Amino acid sequence: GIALGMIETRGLVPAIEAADAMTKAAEVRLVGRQFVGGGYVTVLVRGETGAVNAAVRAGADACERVGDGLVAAHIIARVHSEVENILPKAPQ
Amino acid sequence: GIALGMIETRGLVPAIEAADAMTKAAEVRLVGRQFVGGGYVTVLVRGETGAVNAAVRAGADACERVGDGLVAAHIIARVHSEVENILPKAPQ
Amino acid sequence: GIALGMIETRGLVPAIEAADAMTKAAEVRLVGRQFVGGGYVTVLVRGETGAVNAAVRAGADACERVGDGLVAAHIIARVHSEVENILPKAPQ
Amino acid sequence: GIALGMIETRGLVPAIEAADAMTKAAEVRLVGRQFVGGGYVTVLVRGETGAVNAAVRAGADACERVGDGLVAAHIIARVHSEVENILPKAPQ
Amino acid sequence: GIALGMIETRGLVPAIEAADAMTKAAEVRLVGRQFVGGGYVTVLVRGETGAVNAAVRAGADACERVGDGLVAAHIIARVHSEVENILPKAPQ
Amino acid sequence: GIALGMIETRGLVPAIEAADAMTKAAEVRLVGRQFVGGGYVTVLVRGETGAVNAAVRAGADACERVGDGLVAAHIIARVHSEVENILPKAPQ
Amino acid sequence: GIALGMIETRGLVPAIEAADAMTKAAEVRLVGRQFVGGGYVTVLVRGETGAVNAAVRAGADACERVGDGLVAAHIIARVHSEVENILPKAPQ
Amino acid sequence: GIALGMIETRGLVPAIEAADAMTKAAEVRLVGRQFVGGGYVTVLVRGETGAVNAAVRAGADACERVGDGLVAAHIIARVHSEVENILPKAPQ
Amino acid sequence: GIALGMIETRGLVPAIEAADAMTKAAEVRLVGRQFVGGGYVTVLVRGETGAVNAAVRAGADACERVGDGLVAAHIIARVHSEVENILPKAPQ
Amino acid sequence: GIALGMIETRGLVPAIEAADAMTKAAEVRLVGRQFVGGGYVTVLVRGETGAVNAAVRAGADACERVGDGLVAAHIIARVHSEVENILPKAPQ
Amino acid sequence: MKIMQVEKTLVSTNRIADMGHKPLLVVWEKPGAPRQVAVDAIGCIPGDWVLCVGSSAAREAAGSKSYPSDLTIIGIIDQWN
Amino acid sequence: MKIMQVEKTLVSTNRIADMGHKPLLVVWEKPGAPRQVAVDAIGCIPGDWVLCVGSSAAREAAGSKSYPSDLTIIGIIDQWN
Amino acid sequence: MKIMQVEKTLVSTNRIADMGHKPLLVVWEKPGAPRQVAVDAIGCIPGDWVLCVGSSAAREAAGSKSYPSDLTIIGIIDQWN
Repeated sequence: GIALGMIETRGLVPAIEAADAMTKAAEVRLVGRQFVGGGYVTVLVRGETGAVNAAVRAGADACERVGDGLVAAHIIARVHSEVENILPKAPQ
Repeated sequence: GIALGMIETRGLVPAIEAADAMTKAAEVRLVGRQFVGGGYVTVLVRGETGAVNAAVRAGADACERVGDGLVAAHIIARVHSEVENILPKAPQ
Repeated sequence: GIALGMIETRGLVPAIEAADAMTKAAEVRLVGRQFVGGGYVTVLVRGETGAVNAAVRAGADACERVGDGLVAAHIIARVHSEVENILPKAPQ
Repeated sequence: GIALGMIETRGLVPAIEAADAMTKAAEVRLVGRQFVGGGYVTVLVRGETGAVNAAVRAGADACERVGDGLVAAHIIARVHSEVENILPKAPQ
Repeated sequence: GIALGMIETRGLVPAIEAADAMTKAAEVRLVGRQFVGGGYVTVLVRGETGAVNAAVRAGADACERVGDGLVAAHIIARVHSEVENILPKAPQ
Repeated sequence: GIALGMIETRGLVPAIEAADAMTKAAEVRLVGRQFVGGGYVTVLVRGETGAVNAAVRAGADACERVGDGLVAAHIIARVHSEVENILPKAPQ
Repeated sequence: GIALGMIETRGLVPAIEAADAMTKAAEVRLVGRQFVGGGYVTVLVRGETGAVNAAVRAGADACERVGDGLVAAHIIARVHSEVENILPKAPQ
Repeated sequence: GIALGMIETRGLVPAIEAADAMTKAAEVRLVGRQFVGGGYVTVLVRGETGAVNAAVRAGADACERVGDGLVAAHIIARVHSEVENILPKAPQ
Repeated sequence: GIALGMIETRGLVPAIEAADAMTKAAEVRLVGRQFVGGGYVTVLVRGETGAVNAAVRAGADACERVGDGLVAAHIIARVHSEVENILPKAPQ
Repeated sequence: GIALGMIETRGLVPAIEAADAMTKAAEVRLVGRQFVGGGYVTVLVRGETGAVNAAVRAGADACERVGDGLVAAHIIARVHSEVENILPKAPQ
Repeated sequence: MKIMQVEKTLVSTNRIADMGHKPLLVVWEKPGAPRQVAVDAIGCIPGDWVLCVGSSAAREAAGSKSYPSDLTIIGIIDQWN
Repeated sequence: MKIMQVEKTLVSTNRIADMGHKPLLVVWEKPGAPRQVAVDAIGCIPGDWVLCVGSSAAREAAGSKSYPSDLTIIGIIDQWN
Repeated sequence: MKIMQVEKTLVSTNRIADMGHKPLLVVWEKPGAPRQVAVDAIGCIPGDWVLCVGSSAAREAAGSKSYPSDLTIIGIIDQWN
């Protein structure tokens, strides 16, 4: 799929928990964890629109209560071709 | 186009959403996403003055409501040649 | 063991003390210490579910009182295979 | 010796002063200064338990009054073998 | 000279002004400008004890009024040999 | 896709903006724009359930703030065959 | 150009005045006047992004004070290919 | 297993009830009942970390309401080799 | 019978009276009188579940009013085999 | 080492936890666990002065919160030869 | 209410905090029957013939009306085979 | 309470808003057994042996006493086969 | 929660007033399985693979905690066969 879901957290433990929740909620691929700086970590998943929607909702619900908590949780079903140049393909 | 549009957010999710809104709004090209530090992320678009104006307006209006929020939204119709040495030409 | 224990602190001294408490409490292996940014440090341990539970409890109780404090303390009994690509296998 | 003493400071000037105080207080080896991120600097010393204890106490007393000040000052007389994988051997 | 003068500021402009005041005040050599993280910048000067004293006084008095301000201003007449391994010898 | 997304507005400008937001948000096809009478305009999109969900959410959020406003925003995952006789297949 | 600007008015006299203002403000082509129903009239112009922006702003300013007044004035710099199927090409 | 769980009670009847609860809650071996003196009785069980944890929690819950009640209920997942010299191997 | 009845008292006179009431009430055998320390004395009876129930009820009701009082009165219908190693088989 | 560390608790569970904390903290050997009477249990450790200091500090801090509590925590750097006749040499 | 036999204990470390510290037992009507997990509100050893309750009664039989239990052991049968 | 194995995830986009954002998992007692859908209150991967609760306990195990759940996963069994 | 397929609608004119105006659908796990009647809280056509809930959750899933429902359709599965 080409839908994009991202979750912003303050700290890495909530980010890992959120990514775990999205990956266990639906058939999405974790394509990157990004250390934004200042304590922000962003986990990005790709998949079908319904799968990404469910994964992002489950991740937000799970990681709302851990660590400094959720900062943002967004779903982009249709990603512009320009935005794909700033989106990671695989994590590291 | 040689106009420059800039949006700064705290967190990568609002920056990605702002870049998506920019690229979907007008005929601008996303030339860079910069991690400034402390959570600050800056996305840059290039195009004509009217296109950059529309893209920046739409991106600000979209990213005002996602993540930790919008920090800056500026348009430069003509960029000085000296400042072009600190502006990225392609994202990564 | 495939369970994951996570503790996040602001500062490296509380993270080192939490890792020491984890390793001295139960039979868990320290697989990573991550500098998140903004002062956030995350230590990860792996082991059995009971061992990781005991280690995380002891580490949180120990690091609650040293440094700037404890931020997060989470246990994941079974980690998704996608999330294993963003988890370090050995510290440095 | 194998005892470990660490001092967390906000900024580098208090960290340098604290490391100077510990190194002039007892026979300890400064094994690493770490920039945690967000302004946190950690100075780590190794030596015998009494020497490390005296060095850490003197460093805390000296650097309590300089800069943003002390954040944490901890002594680990018995360091677990797992924690030694995240502890620097020499500074840089 | 083996004395060490240190000034820490939030921001690079106050650090540059403090280094300029140090070098213009007394016969001290600027041996390092360090980015600590979180906006903290530390400038180090070396020289005789009296020269370092005068330079640090002038630098603090000058940089108290520029940028986000002065954080720390410390003088070490004799630096321990262990601490000399974490002190830069030349700026970059 | 056989899911149906519907948005109703008072005025054609909010309906056009809502249709634009729908089509830019997800992979849905605009199958009809209907003038109901009294100023009411209804735009219909077809696609998968997740795509229609995302498109309707984005269209409502966009058209809430333009023109006389948003009247209705409904999603039907499976449309009855009888109701397919009153649904347009292509816009005009 | 492919930018789209629309102005919604209650009544036809403000619509004619607004269309006149946009056509005299910049180089845009009036591509359709639509009677929405209930007294709503929509005038649509096409052109370059800057020309359409200026034309729409001038039309809104001119027709704000005539008749029942402006209802909506929107500019879409980048029009989706699906929305082009509900946009008139020539007026009548 | 080598995990250790102990329950302190004032009196022997709550101690017998607690030991019964731990032995019926998980696969643990009752390795000793100790009359501390003054009415204190300590029951010690050994097993795996999860089994010992569950047994100790169940024993505490059961014996909280009988006799003079619980005094302490502790779990040591990783027991030091020195402490094993003061721990009984079999009861009597 | 394999059921266990337990009564704990402060002092030996209430324990003797409770044991007498137990043995006179139902067909239970007195298997042990234990001096716990601090004045605590525990008497244990074995028999069928109904017999042990009746004996414990009668013993508690009798010993509530003699000596320093009754501390505990518990019935275990089925005793775990591990707990049978800390239960006496015959009194002394 | 000839230094002596002592911790006294009411109950055996806090004493066991204190001994565990002592042995895990520093390089001290557990030489005795003594039942004093009335519920008092005393654990003794031997080692160097710094090691005994660290062990006693950690043991007190750990056992302050388990069981009926901590009673005494004392360090003797040099023990008189007469007092060595009342100190156990190995636990049982 | 049914009559099951306790087979063995069950330990779930990562279980929801609403279960408290109550033990879990694997029970079946007879050896070879489908296995089930019940909250041990009495305290019994493997091989015991016990009395079980389900539905909403098993919740309050386990300690609280909000307890997450749909099967609880509420007694040991004095004579069964 | 029973012991089921997680097979795969289930996504229902047009589901009632009372279900919240909780994930749904397809579970069975064993491969080949009738399939069932449970609310994942723990977070587990396919192939896990999990502990399930039903009746009214599954409602409050899923987050609220009014939650529309009749089967919820309340723990992962440490050792099962 | 189970996965059933909608077969057809069911109309009961003389039904108790507590059922309100909610539609009734005949559902089965698969063709040939025993038939059941569920309250349609979503709106689905015959042949749809739907998600059903029972027990007391089906009451509040149908609109109210006092609703006389023991089986309610709470979602349509996006992909099932």
